[PDB]
Amino acid sequence: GLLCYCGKGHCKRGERVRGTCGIRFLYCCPRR
Repeated sequence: GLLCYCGKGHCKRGERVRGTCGIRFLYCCPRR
């Protein structure tokens, strides 16, 4: 989608990582 959210373990294709925001959670901002 087009909304940032904390990815578990790692973000998936389409999402851009922007740091971390939780235990084993990283900031993911998808553009699709």
